[PDB]
Amino acid sequence: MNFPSIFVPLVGLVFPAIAMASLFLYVQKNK
Amino acid sequence: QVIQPLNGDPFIGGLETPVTSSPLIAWYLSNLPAYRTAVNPLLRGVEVGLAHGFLLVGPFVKAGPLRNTEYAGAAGSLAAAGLVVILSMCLTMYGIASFKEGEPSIAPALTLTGRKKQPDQLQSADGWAKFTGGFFFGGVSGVTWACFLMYVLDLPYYFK
Amino acid sequence: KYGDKSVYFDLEDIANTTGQWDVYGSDAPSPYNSLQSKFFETFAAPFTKRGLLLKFLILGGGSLLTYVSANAPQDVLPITRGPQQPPKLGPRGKI
Amino acid sequence: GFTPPELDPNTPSPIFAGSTGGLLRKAQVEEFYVITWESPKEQIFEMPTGGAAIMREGPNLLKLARKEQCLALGTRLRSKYKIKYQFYRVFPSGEVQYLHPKDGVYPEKVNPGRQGVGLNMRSIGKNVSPIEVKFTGKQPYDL
Amino acid sequence: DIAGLTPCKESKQFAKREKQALKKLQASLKLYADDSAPALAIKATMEKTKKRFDNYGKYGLLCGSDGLPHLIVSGDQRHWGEFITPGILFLYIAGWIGWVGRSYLIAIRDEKKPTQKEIIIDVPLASSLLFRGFSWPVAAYRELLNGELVDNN
Amino acid sequence: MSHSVKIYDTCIGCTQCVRACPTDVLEMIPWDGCKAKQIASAPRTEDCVGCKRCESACPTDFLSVRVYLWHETTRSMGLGY
Amino acid sequence: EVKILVDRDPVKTSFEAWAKPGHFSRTIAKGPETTTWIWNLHADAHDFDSHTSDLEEISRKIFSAHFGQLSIIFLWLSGMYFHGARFSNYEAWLSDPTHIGPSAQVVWPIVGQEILNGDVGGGFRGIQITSGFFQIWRASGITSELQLYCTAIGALVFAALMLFAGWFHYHKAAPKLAWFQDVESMLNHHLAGLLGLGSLSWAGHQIHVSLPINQFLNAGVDPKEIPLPHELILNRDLLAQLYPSFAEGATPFFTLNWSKYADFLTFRGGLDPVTGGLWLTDTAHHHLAIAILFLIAGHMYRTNWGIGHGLKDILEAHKGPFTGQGHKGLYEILTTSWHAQLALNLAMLGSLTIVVAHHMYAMPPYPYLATDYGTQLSLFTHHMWIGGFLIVGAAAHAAIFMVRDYDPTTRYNDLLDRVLRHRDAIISHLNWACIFLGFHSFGLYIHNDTMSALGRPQDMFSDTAIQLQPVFAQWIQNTHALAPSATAPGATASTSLTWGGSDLVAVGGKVALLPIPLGTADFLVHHIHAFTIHVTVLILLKGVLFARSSRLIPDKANLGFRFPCDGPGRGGTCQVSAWDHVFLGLFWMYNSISVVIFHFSWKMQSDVWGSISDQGVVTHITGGNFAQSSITINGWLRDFLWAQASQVIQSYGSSLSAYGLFFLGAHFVWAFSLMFLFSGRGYWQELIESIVWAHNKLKVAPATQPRALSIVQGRAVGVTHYLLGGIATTWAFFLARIIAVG
Ligand code: CLA
Ligand code: CLA
Ligand code: CLA
Ligand code: CLA
Ligand code: CLA
Ligand code: CLA
Ligand code: SF4
Ligand code: SF4
Repeated sequence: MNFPSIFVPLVGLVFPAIAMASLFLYVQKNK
Repeated sequence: QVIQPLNGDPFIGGLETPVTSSPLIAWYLSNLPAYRTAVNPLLRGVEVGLAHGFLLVGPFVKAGPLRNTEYAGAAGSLAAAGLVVILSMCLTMYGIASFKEGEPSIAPALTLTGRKKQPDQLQSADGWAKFTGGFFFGGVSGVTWACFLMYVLDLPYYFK
Repeated sequence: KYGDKSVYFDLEDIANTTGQWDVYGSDAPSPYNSLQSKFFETFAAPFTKRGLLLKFLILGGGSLLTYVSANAPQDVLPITRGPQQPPKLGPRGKI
Repeated sequence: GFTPPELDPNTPSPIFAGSTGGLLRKAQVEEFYVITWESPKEQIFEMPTGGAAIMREGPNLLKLARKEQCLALGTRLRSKYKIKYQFYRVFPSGEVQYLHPKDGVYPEKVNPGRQGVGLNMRSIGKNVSPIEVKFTGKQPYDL
Repeated sequence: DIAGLTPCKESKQFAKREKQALKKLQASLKLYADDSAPALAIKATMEKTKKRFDNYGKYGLLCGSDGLPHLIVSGDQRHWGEFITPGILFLYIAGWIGWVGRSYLIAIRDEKKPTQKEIIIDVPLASSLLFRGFSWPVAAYRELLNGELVDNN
Repeated sequence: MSHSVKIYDTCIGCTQCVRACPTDVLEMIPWDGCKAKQIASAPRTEDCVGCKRCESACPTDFLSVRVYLWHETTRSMGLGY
Repeated sequence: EVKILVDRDPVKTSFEAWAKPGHFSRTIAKGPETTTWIWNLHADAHDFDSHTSDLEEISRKIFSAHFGQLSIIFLWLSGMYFHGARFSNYEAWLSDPTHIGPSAQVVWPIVGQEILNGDVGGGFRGIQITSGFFQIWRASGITSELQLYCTAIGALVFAALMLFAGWFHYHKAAPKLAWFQDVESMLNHHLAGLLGLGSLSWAGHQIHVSLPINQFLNAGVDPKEIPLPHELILNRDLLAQLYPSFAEGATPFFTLNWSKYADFLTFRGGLDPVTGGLWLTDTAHHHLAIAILFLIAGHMYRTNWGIGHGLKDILEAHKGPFTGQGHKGLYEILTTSWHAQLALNLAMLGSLTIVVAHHMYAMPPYPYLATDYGTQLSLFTHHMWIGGFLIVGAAAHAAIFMVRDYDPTTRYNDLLDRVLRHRDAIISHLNWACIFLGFHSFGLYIHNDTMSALGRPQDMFSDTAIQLQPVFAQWIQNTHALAPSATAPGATASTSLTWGGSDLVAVGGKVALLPIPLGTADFLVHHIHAFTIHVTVLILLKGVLFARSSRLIPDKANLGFRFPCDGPGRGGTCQVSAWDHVFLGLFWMYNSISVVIFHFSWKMQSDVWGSISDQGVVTHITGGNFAQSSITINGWLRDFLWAQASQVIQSYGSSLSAYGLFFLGAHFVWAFSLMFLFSGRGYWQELIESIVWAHNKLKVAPATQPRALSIVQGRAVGVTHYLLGGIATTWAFFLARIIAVG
């Protein structure tokens, strides 16, 4: 099984998207 | 006197110019879906997504890394769809950042003449959420329609 | 009032004083067809909920990207296929 | 007992042809300042937002975005044209706060009835070292 | 032979460097007639190079493996003229300059506007104090002994 | 949530700190610790921008008016937008 | 009304003001209290607007300073003519211009510097010059060193006359204010008497002296056997043998039979095959036509007689619906402000210098100028730098006008007010244009570098790849190549050889000019040029427009034109003055001109300059690698910087070693500038405190208290050393590379 083809897009594209989305939502909060 | 103050007000940070307040330009801007306040934001989002997803396919297909291969029609189009998946996502985050559930619309309630106007539902949580969903649906529909026109139905085109 | 000559400040009317206007917004009715509007309303309903749409977009994008990258043909990406060439020696003899 | 002069909304504005340096969204969601003066002669002055305007004879009202702009314009009027000026702060709720002369007398000259705020009865070098204010919210200069 | 260095007058590489310099100068010389001014300038340069190499050989300098003289500053008495004697001369001259400047600054210190005597130098006093730095070591030593060199503020 | 402007007792009474203020933060109040019978005060530090023009005109050995930069607002950041 | 208004003996000639430094202003004449005063004494020395508020004294000081500058220029010209007479090989260069390097400076035999006397040829050893004075003197008909000596003596006399005039027109007979404000008579005299009569006199010199001497030189006649220039004036038959129309005298001119003068007044175009320069008959006809045009263009403006034009009326007659009152009020602004005139003249002179450099590289007007690659490179680079500096100074003084001389209460202009009212729109649109140009010009280079580094050469923006062809510039070149066919039938050849065709001029085995090809690389470099120019314009125009006020500092004009900051308030107000905008735009002008001169050097080395074989083939200096290598930044780093720096790093031990030393020293000065650019005054002042304590311990501290340089002075020192190092680096690199191989 080719693991780089699964984890490299996950760590370079999907995880950064999730991380900056969550951080943008948390930063712009008004509690 | 061609350049006027902004709605007769010289102390507002703007000016009235033929590029700004022409009757034809005002008509064209008012008939755009983003400035159709009385219409459902779902429909305006659908129209905006259709136009943008339709125009996004061309650059990805013609300038992609696989533009000279057999997979030029599909993969680049997929990339365009991917961009829509990104773009709507950004819109969704905007809809969570700006508007709250319990607040009403923050759109202006007046016009240039100063008459009372119902505020646009777009500047609200539900309105922007509906707009974003319509944008996503229209974007994927427009990408699919562009792929169908260029490569599935094989309509004749210059393809740049 | 605000509309009189040479005066632009009204205490009871702030929105005109501060320029809170809809410059290009039009209150005209919907130009689209009613059947078109109904079809787009019922066919875009699941994407209305913004949190659910965000979660669905993230999961679908990640799953589709992983599925495409893992199951792409070997002749599409040059990285998916190997070198298909004999390796060359180093400038000191592989060291 | 000095009473603050009330704002007159019907005050005419100086003759200006429009500039991009005027009000912005901050005037709508937040406060904006309004300067009123009395010109004894119809003359021409320089706006703090760029460009030149023509003030009209009698009372004149001008809305700007910052207090610094209002004070700079008032200083120019006082130094060059010798005009008495007062500016206020207006909120989107309609509230008006009479700002500049807090007792009707200019702040540069002494006037009885003013209270001391931020007054420290020591020399500047007698401030307490930061180690003695650590783990407490009090700052050395606030003591 | 300090630090494995051959003397410059017994070094083959030093003579080799002189040979390359003279060969390049002769190659430049071959382009002109011998009675011309550029030829005379080139010949003078060659004679200067020969004198320089002979002087460097006879001075006692130690030449390295690359054919260039290497100075020794460790204090060896055979090579006191490379660093120690020029160092003493430099220290004397620098102390002269510093003592003259300090004396001029002290002399114009108690005036109505001393700064006017800094932008515009008062030449007679400066020329009077110029030769006071000839005996700068004695004056400095005595001033240090009397506690006048330093200021206790 | 404003810059902290402090007046010390070494103030001579010169009004230059007040005249140099572009946002009307300082004013002159009566006093008895100097010949001028007046001292500076900072009641409107909420409008202080931090330009430090006031302490650029103080003629004492060190500044009798001191502006310590602190938490910044829209009127403390000089934002017209 | 336009008379000579002059007051007698306004200023007493004495050395009292020499003995007092800083006499011109009040805050400085009190004497130095700190060291900063000294720097101030060299900062307000020529700021006559701050010394006095009277325009008359300012104008008189300006006039006499101009006279002193003219005296310095004449002294420099006398020096060049003297160093071309003595210590030069001009007579040797005249016989063999294609093999003897020009030289006009020799070093003395001290400390081994005589190695700089290189074998330039012609039995001479000295420093090879690149100013192209030899080509000027050959084009002027100078064939002897006595003529150069006479010219040097005359220029010395003229420098003395200029100095005497500068003393006379300030200390003895000074013009009044109304004399300077007579702009109409000044324009008439400077268009008809300075430019028109000067062009007419130079055309007369070219017709009567330069043409026969250069004909004899190009005929192979030995220079010492050529008849003297006065012999062709006294003997009309001697000039008539070369040009038979001279047998007819001036009667064809007076009878309008000008076509009889078609032997020495020709519209030929192209270049001279014998010399590689423009035809001197073409230059004679050009200067004659220019003289006629300027002379009839100098009788336009009104004076004591009612005929003529009024500048005020002409300006007031042009007003449109968009601009309102129009150009009314500009005459009073321009006639009462020296800074506005300085801005306008500096911008125009910088643009003129830039177009001069382009037209000299494109059309060499002197014999054996194109084949002298060092002269061409030096002239182009030098005049590019001069033009950029003058263009920056234009905005630098426009800002001074806006801060000081601008007021709307009196001398109000509608156009300037409308510009200042929508300045945010201008700045934002120019900001967007700069961002768009930067992306679509430099991201293409980044894309090419990444595609080449990833092993994807088919994805780059190359000629063998995605092509960005300059169709408009190629169409212009094609149109100008066929101009003699249809559009300009009176011209034998095209205006230059840099458009197209089969034409090629080669002198002495070296290529003079070739049809320059335009491709994707030229496209990318030209859009990079546009981006850099637009950014410099953005910085300078933003400084000019916001020199008075903005949304941050509404009273910036009260702070002055040249002030450091407004404190750390509003988040920080650092470098808000227009002087700091000039200081920032200096770097961007440096960057733009550096890219321009790099483009010029590489393009002419790869596609124009080279050598011609006897068979007919052409081999260029760099082998035409600009088309494939210049599209990537790595190509510029390797094939242009690294490859061509081998001629400046290996110059040690030869006559070009001074260029290597200047290379290293310029790198050192450029690095030294970063200390002033990156630091701040407070740290240096605190260190100076400890050094002052060390000096005070030994009773050696000075009365002038040492102070660190001011914020503005620190920025000025940083930018000055930065420009000096980064310009001298290119100077040494260019000179060594183009002298060693060209
Ligand atoms: C700045 C300019 C720039 C430009 C123009 C290009 C251009 C190109 N690159 Mg390169 N690239 C750049 C910088 C640039 N690059 C940089 C900085 C890097 C990082 C090192 C790369 C690295 C890179 C990679 C890794 C790849 C490319 C590739 C490509 C292609 C794009 C493929 C695509 O998916 O995008 C298309 C995207 C679009 C949505 C285009 C949007 C533009 C629209 C059409 C604007 C039109 C404006 C409109 C007229 C305005 C008014 C509207 C009107 C209604 C008023 C294209 C040939 C691909 C390839 O190899 O092919 C050659 C690829 O794999 N590039
Ligand atoms: C670190 C992770 C990363 C990864 C995995 C990739 C991956 C890739 N790069 Mg690159 N890229 C990166 C970083 C990364 N990039 C960065 C930082 C830059 C900026 C310098 C670029 C700039 C760049 C350009 C300019 C281009 C690429 C393109 C390419 C593609 C190479 C050839 C090919 O597969 O075409 C085949 C392509 C496809 C079939 C696309 C598949 C995408 C799926 C189907 C879309 C649906 C999901 C999508 C990933 C988004 C949603 C996920 C999440 C946001 C919710 C591939 C998708 C090319 C491209 O994708 O255009 C076609 C291209 O033109 N990249
Ligand atoms: C037709 C005659 C005439 C001529 C030739 C000039 C030429 C010149 N003037 Mg102008 N000027 C004129 C009429 C004339 N002016 C009039 C009538 C006025 C008043 C309205 C002015 C007002 C004026 C001002 C205020 C200034 C000039 C300046 C200059 C110089 C700048 C150009 C330059 O340096 O190029 C280089 C040009 C030459 C060296 C070529 C030779 C010209 C010779 C040397 C000049 C002799 C011309 C003179 C007017 C006549 C002699 C008077 C007699 C009593 C001796 C240049 C010498 C500027 C300057 O540099 O002043 C020093 C300057 O500040 N002019
Ligand atoms: C936008 C259009 C425009 C443009 C492009 C220019 C461009 C030019 N003008 Mg200006 N000018 C304009 C409008 C314009 N002007 C208007 C409306 C007026 C009327 C007020 C003038 C008045 C004017 C005069 C009177 C002169 C110019 C000259 C020139 C040229 C300067 C030569 C130089 O570079 O120095 C190179 C060296 C020199 C030849 C110039 C010497 C220095 C001059 C004499 C000083 C300028 C003094 C000026 C009268 C200021 C006095 C202030 C007074 C009120 C106290 C420059 C190309 C000069 C010219 O004609 O040159 C041929 C010139 O004599 N201009
Ligand atoms: C064409 C002629 C010209 C003229 C007459 C003026 C006139 C003037 N300028 Mg302007 N200026 C010009 C061109 C011109 N400028 C250009 C081309 C630029 C762009 C660089 C500027 C940028 C500029 C600035 C930034 C400022 C002025 C200001 C001034 C005024 C005072 C000048 C001063 O006091 O310096 C007196 C002389 C010096 C300080 C000499 C400094 C040394 C220079 C920088 C070094 C040159 C290096 C040299 C080649 C290297 C040799 C090595 C060395 C060892 C010898 C005066 C009105 C000043 C102003 O008005 O202040 C309010 C000011 O702030 N100018
Ligand atoms: C050498 C590097 C450098 C760079 C890259 C920049 C960059 C820039 N400068 Mg700065 N600047 C520099 C040095 C540099 N400067 C220096 C030394 C000084 C001192 C004088 C200044 C002072 C200065 C001034 C005074 C001004 C600028 C301006 C500009 C901007 C205009 C260009 C533009 O926007 O085009 C587009 C952007 C660029 C060319 C930058 C590189 C981007 C590449 C092409 C693409 C990167 C790929 C893409 C983003 C993918 C990202 C990957 C992802 C993982 C994040 C830009 C941000 C001007 C500006 O503000 O105008 C708008 C301006 O007025 N600069
Ligand atoms: S705070 Fe400063 S300006 Fe104000 S009275 Fe004290 S010393 Fe004078
Ligand atoms: S760091 Fe220097 S330039 Fe910046 S605000 Fe402070 S004093 Fe002014």
